[PDB]
Amino acid sequence: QIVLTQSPAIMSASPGEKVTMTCSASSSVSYMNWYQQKSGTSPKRWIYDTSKLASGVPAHFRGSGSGTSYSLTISGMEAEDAATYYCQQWSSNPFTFGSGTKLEINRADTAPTVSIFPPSSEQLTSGGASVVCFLNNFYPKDINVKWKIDGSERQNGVLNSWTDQDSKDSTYSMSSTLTLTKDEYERHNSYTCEATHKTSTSPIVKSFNRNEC
Amino acid sequence: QVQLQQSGAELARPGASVKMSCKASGYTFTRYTMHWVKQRPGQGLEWIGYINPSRGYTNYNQKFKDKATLTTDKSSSTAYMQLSSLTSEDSAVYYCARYYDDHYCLDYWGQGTTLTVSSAKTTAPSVYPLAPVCGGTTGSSVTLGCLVKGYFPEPVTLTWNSGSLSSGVHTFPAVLQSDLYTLSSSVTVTSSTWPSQSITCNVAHPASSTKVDKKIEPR
Amino acid sequence: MQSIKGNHLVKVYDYQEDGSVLLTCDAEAKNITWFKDGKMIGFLTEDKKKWNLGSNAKDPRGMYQCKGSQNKSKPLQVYYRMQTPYKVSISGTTVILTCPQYPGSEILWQHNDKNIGGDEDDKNIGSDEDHLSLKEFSELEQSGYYVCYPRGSKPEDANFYLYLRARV
Repeated sequence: QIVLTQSPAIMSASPGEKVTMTCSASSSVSYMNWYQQKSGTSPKRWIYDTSKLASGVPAHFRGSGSGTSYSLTISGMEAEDAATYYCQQWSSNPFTFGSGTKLEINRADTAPTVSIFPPSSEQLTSGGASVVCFLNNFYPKDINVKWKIDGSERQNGVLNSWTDQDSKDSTYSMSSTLTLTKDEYERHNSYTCEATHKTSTSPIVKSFNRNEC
Repeated sequence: QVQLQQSGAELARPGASVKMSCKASGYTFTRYTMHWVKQRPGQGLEWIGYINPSRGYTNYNQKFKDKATLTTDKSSSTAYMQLSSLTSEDSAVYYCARYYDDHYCLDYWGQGTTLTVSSAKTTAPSVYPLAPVCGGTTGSSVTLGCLVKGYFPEPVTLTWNSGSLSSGVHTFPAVLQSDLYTLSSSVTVTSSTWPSQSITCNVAHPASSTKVDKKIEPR
Repeated sequence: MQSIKGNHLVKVYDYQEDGSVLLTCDAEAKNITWFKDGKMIGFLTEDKKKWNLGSNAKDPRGMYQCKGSQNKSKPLQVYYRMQTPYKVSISGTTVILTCPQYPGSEILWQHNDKNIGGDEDDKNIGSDEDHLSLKEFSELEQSGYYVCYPRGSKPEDANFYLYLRARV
C-alpha cells in the first residue's frame, strides 16, 4: 500500500563529495530504514529507526526525515560507499521497500588493458571455436568492442559481459566472446579485437593470425 | 554471532513446487519473526511475508498469498518457505531475514537461495583454458583466462589455484543465449609467476555434479 | 507508559498518601485545560497543575486529555475497579483486555514498557487475537499502563494508553 519513491534512481559521486538520496512515502510513516546491497551479496541493515547507524557502518553516514520525507546522506563519498540503497517502512501494513538508489563512485579515466585469446585446443576438438577478448580495469564504463576477421567486422555471434565497479580501484572490466563454428574459424587467418574508449581517439588493437607463432 | 544459513540453489519446472530452508543460530529462535524477501534478476527487493516461530502466526504481502507458505521447526531452529504453482515469474533470489523489533528492521539476512523455474534440461559446462597468444614478449605481467560455456542452470563456482589466487581476478557475470549460459574469468599475475608456477582454473557445477580443474598451459 | 513522546502527555501520579487519583500534564508550564470524554472539566490558571479525580474508591473512569499552549494531548483511558476505547472485563480473578483497533494484523502488548502475552511459558497471561487475558490478576503487580500495537509500529504511536487499576 505505502509507496516509497526513491530519488535519484541512479547517481555517481566523486570522492569527498556530499551525497544525498531521498525517499518519499505516499503516506506518513513514523520511521524509515535503509539497507545497503553490493553486487552478488545479501542486503545489509545500514540505517534503522530513521537515524540510527548499525554497528560497523561508517560514521559519515546519516539518516534523517519525518512524515513523508526521509533521506540518507554520505558526507565525504568513499569508494566503499558505492552500492544500492533501499528504504523501507512498516508503520503501516504491508511492510514495503523503496525501489532503490544506485550509487557509483567516480574516478579518473583510465584506459583498458586488452588481451585476445584464440580458441583452446580442446574446444577445437569439439567442433567449436570461441575467440575471447578481455578489456580490463577501465573507466568510465562506456566502451565499444569491434571484432574483425580478415579485416572485416563481425557483429554476430558476439557475447559481451561487464563486471560491476571493482572493490579496489573502482574500475570496470569487460569480456567479449566471438563464437564461430570450427569450420568457419579454420577458413580465415586474421582475428582482431578492437577497443574504443574515451581515454583515446584511436582504438586499442589486439590480434593474431591462426596457427602462427 | 547470529547466523541464517539458507539452502542451496534450486531448479524447478513450471507448475511444480519448491521448499527452501533457513537454519538459524546465535539467538533465541522463537523470540523473533522471520521474514522472506524476493529479488528478481537486476530488480529490487520485494516483501513476501513473515512468520512468528512462537505459535506459527503468519502474514503475507497480498501478492504472495497462496503462492508462498511459511512454516518453522522449533526443534531445528529452521524456517521454511514453500512456493507453489511455479512460473518463470518466480525465478529469483530469495532471502530469509530476522526482524529485530527493538530496531524496527531486518537486522540479519541469510545468504539467499536462487530459484530457477524452467523446463530446460540440466547441461554440464565445457571448461576451456585461455592461455595468451603464442609468442615470447617480455612484459612484466601476464593475463590468463578461463571459459565456462554452454551450461544450465546457474550457478557455477570458479576459483584459481583453489582460491589461493584471489587478487587480480575478474569473473564476468554469466550471460544467457539459448537455454545455455556462458561465463569467463581473467587473472593477471607477474610474468615470473607463470609459466613458472602452475595456474589452474577450478570450475564446479553441482547441478550436474561436474568438477573440473583446468590448468593453463602455454600454447 | 513512562514516556510522554508520541503526545501521551497525561500520566497518573503514582505517589499518593490517600487513595486519591491525581493526573498530571506534561506540557509547557502556563495554563492547563483538562478534558474528559471530549468535554472541558477544568481550566488551571497557573498555581496548581495536577487534576484530582477523587478517591480511587469511586472507580474513576474515562478518556482524559490535557492541553497547554499547543494542541490537545492524546487521551489516557483511566479504568479503576476497586474514539473506540479498550474494553475491560473482569470475571472472578481474571482480567481481559480487548484492543480497540484490531485490523486483523498481529497485535502485541506492553505493560509499563515491557512486552507481555508473547511467550507461551506463562499460564496466567494469554494473547488470543485482539484479547489479552490476565489470570489471577495481581493488583499491585499488574495494575499500570497497557497498550496494544501492531507488529512493526511503535507503541508510542498508539492513539492512547490504558491505565488499569483493579482490586480482584
